[PDB]
Formats: sequence, structure tokens, C-alpha cells
Amino acid sequence: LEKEYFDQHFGPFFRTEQLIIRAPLTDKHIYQPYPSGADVPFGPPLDIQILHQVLDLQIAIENITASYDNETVTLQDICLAPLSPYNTNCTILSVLNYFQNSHSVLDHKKGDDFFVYADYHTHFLYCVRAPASLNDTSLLHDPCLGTFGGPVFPWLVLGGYDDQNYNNATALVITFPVNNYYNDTEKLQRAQAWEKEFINFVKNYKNPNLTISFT
Amino acid sequence: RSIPLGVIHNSVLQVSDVDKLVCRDKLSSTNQLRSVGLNLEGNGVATDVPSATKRWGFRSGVPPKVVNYEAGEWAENCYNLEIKKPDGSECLPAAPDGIRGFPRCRYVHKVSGTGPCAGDFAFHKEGAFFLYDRLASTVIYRGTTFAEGVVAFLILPQ
Amino acid sequence: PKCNPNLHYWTTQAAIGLAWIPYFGPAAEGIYTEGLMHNQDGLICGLRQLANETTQALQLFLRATTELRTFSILNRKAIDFLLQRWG
Ligand SMILES: *[C@@H]1O[C@H](CO)[C@@H](O[C@@H]2O[C@H](CO)[C@@H](O)[C@H](O)[C@H]2NC(C)=O)[C@H](O)[C@H]1NC(C)=O
Repeated sequence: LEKEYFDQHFGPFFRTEQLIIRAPLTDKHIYQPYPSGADVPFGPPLDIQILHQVLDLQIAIENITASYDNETVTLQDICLAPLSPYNTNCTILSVLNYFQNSHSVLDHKKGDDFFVYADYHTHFLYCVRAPASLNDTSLLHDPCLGTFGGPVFPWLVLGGYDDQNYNNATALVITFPVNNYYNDTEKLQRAQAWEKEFINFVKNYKNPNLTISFT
Repeated sequence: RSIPLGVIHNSVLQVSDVDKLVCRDKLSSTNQLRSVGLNLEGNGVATDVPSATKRWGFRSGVPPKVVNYEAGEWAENCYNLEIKKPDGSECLPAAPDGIRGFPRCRYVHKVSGTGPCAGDFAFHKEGAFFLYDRLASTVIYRGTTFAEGVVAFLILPQ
Repeated sequence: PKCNPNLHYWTTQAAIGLAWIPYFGPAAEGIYTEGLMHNQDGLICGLRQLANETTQALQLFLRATTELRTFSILNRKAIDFLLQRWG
């Protein structure tokens, strides 16, 4: 279900940078969304503190620069930005994009002395069912669309879950599509320079709360 | 320091008591004494749960109290709450034996989830009662339908 | 303030056949009779006002009592009535 996606839109015109993130030191937990109050299990990497740290990693990757000739190459120079120029945000396939890659959106909470009516849990549960939504129907009414202006399908950014119970995920998948530039050597050079810096950053990213791998 | 007692003839509702009950006023049977529960709903009283909770609050150190009432009215809106603490245990106490839901509700806001639960019991901030089935409590019970209300005590004609 | 003149009341009031036998009788939801009180605005709105004014005293009574469920307020009133005019 994953290669179908990289073979329909990306390859061979787009290369993919991909990370698998686990949270080896974090317990799963159980949450009750308003108004049904049923017990919903949430996997270790869907802990709120883990998600803020994964988003720290993801934002740092977006900020990674590489030197090439006299230029500073950014990911924005070489990335699939589907809604350019209009919207220059790089496509990031990540569970964090349900919150538009924002710390404050991730922390959005509507509650009182009695209930928590809406939070990241309920936004997650809704968004994985309707990734193209502009309004999660909750009291927070937050959108589901990624910052690049398109849907993030749950089976591309999660792993280790049973059936369609995405909330049971034990791994996060983060995918950065990058232009292959097969037609263009000079852009390719710049893309490869950025890539070398990204591999090195991610392979020695120091955070014992996270286990970051490739493939 | 005295509970008012309402006296009715044909339609004369005079808020009296036995601190007045004229020597011509007739109480010949205990069957003439009735307690009634009346509902607090209508204009200016919000119905959605987020607005409704603003009338209630959690408090510790105060023991819950119950008082019976014998008749009440149809309620347009009732509430039925279930709340987990952050650690997953129960926030509201189970309904004590013999306490059932308010018996006549047009509509029940029946909701469940989790919340901060910053106290032992949930009370009414306006000093009203949570009306259950012919019992009025100072407190909210888990999964049990209530109407908000107040109680009066009357002397009915023979 | 705030007054609903209509009183669509319920109360308890089956003495025919085996219906008085708990096993055969109505369930908890089915022991009530209903009625509609109407164009008695002065009475009904007066009732709402009385229940409202009663609350502070009742609440203070309940704070001071140590029994969990108070059933005896009306019987106590009846006694006080008799102690007044015969004590
Ligand atoms: C009895 O009726 C009065 C009058 O409506 C209610 O008083 C309100 O009390 C709250 C809190 O003390 C105030 O915020 C409102 O402004 C009051 N309304 C007024 C002054 O018109 C009182 O809550 C009622 N009691 C019960 C048990 O329902």
C-alpha cells in the first residue's frame, strides 16, 4: 500500500527521503474522547511529548542547509512543492502535518472543569479517517490538510498498527519527496549536496527518547 | 433558619409557615403535605454541555446530601455525565442504591469522556439541586440522568 | 423573573386486578401519572418563586443534618404544627 503511492506520484521523477521513528522509552496510554467516552489505546509514539520532539526533528530537517558553489541550498530549493508559487511549502508526509507542523496546533485544547471536548487525540482520530478535511467538526474545528495543501494518508505515515486502528501505531513514518532532476545535472548536484547533510544530521541526531532509522 | 411552607386554598399561594398558620387553617391529615421539585430551565439558561458545566463545579470537604420530593415536572433538557480522571479511574461517584434517573425528560444530553476532576464532588454553583427520581441531591452521580431544580413544601386542601 | 406558567407535572398515584402485586405491576418508569396545570399563572409562578426562596433554608438544614437522605421534613412540620397549638 506504500509503493503504490511512490510509484503513482513520485518515482522516477521524485526521490524520497524517509525516516522511521520509534519511542523505545515511552508507554502506550489510553484516552477517552468526548462524547462517547470509549477507551481508545494510543501507541508509544503518539504520546504528546514524543510528538513535540518528533516535530522538533522535522522542523530541524526543514531548516537544514548545504553549501554548493557560492549558494546555500535549502530543502525548499529542491523539494516537491505541489502548490508553488502560490504555496511554497514542501510536501511532508508526516502525522505532524495533521497539525500543520505546528507546536501550538498540536497543543490546541478545548476543555473546562468537567470535560476535555477536543485535543490532539480527537483531531488525530478524525483526521486519519478524513485526511482531506478542512474542519474536524470538533469544538476546535482544526483542519486536517498538510501545510503543502494536500491530504496525508494515515497508512503512509504510520506503522505497526492492526487493521485500520491507526491509533495503535508503534512507528511514525516521515517522508520528504525530493526532485530527482534526472533531466538536469546542475540541480541534481545541489540536491545531492543537501542530501549528504541530511543523512549525516539524521544519523547522529541525539535524543534517547527517539529511535530514528531509515528505509 | 426556617424552611418556608406554602399554603394553598383554591389559588391563594401564601408563603406562610406554622409560624403563622391561622387557627382557622385546616391540617387534618399528613396526606395534605407534599414536596415538589421544580425545574430550572428556559430563557437565559444555556443547554449545550460546554455552557451548562459553567453552572457546576468540583469541591472537596463537603459531604453530599439528599432530600426526597414527591412530584416534579417534565424537563425539556436533562443531563447524564460520565467522566474519567486523567489516570483513568472514575471521577463521579456511582449512583447510590435507590437513586434512578429523572423520570420525565424530553431530551437527555448523555455524554462521556475525561476531564481534570479537581474535587471529590460536583456541586451546583447557584445552590440549586440535581433532581433525580424523586430524590434531590447536592451532587452529580455517574451515568445518572438529572434535571436541575429546586424544592418547595406545600399544604394541600382536604 | 424567568417564569414558565405551564406546569406539565408528573407524580405517583394500580388498584385493579393483580396490578398491585410488585411481580405483576408497572416498572419504575410506569408508576407515574401526568397532568397539565394551566391558566393559573399566579399560583404556578408563585410556586416557582416559593421553591426558589426555600433553597437557602433547605440547603442550611441539609448542611447541619448528618443523615444521608432526609425524608422527615414534612412529618416534622406536622409535629411542629401540633406543638404550636396544643403543646
Ligand atoms: C432564585 O432566584 C434568583 C433570582 O433569579 C436567582 O439569583 C441569581 O443568582 C445568581 C448567583 O447568585 C446571580 O448571578 C444572578 O444575577 C441572580 N439573578 C437575579 C439577581 O435576578 C437564584 O439563583 C435563584 N435560586 C435558585 C436555587 O434557582
